[PDB]
Amino acid sequence: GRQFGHLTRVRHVITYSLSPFEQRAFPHYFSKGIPNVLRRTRACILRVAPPFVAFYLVYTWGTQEFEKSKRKNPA
Amino acid sequence: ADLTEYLSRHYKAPRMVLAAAGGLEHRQLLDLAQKHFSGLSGTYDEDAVPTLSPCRFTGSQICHREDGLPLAHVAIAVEGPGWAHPDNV
Repeated sequence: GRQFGHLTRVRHVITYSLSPFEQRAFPHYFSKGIPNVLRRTRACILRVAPPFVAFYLVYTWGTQEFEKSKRKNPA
Repeated sequence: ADLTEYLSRHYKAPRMVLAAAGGLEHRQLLDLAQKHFSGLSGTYDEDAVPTLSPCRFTGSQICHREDGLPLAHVAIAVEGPGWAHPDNV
């Protein structure tokens, strides 16, 4: 039930925009793009990766332990 | 010095027009023009005199958002042709 012209109050803010036909869709796509993804990765790796390596270690150990347990030796 | 440089470069005889309308003969308008304007570009026709160059129109938006003002102003335009063009009519 929310409409433009009724959302909120904003004062003293200028927005400059260009037409889509004046500008490139892929402005500096690799030159600026790659540096950004690396920066985004660095920012989040310590938050995202360590639970999944913790999954990976419990996976690797668990599969190994199950394999070894269904072998005998001195009996 | 900025101001006199502007005056020197721009207020030059081939670039200005003495216009009149009303109860006058053209002859006396011409007479007064030689009387009072003739010391302007008799040998002052010199320096880079002064080409305009085309202006690139864009296609773009400027939005000064001020909700403290009680009415919105909006102006919208496509690129027109210059003074010369028959398309104006």
